[PDB]
Amino acid sequence: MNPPPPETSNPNKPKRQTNQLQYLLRVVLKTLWKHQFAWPFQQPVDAVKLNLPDYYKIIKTPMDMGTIKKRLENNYYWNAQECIQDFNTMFTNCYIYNKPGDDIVLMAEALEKLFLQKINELPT
Ligand SMILES: O=[N+]([O-])c1ccc(O)c2ncccc12
Repeated sequence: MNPPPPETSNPNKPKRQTNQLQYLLRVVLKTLWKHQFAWPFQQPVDAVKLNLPDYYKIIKTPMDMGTIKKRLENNYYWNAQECIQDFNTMFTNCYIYNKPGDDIVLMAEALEKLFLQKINELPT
């Protein structure tokens, strides 16, 4: 059984649009999305389909770029640091569940390095 996916809207949560959050969607996310290694991270981990019934026994704060993208489109975040923390949760979950050198980890590491390149300079 997969858990419910993380929320992409929350009426009790204050919304905001900043230049930096616009940039995270238009430039950072949408460029990472097109990377050849992006596909495992474009939706919540489907532990059933992948026959990983221990995934959500280990990973208790799941995150994926599909959730992040919908959050950005919904202005779910208050600032860019909130969105960047979601990215870092997604990368860290992959390194927690997997082992150095695994094909999936090499993919995550490729994206994380590109992610770090892209957020080195945010608009003002
Ligand atoms: O294919 N996947 O979606 C996937 C995503 C993230 C992960 O940490 C995975 N680990 C093992 C197998 C598939 C994984």
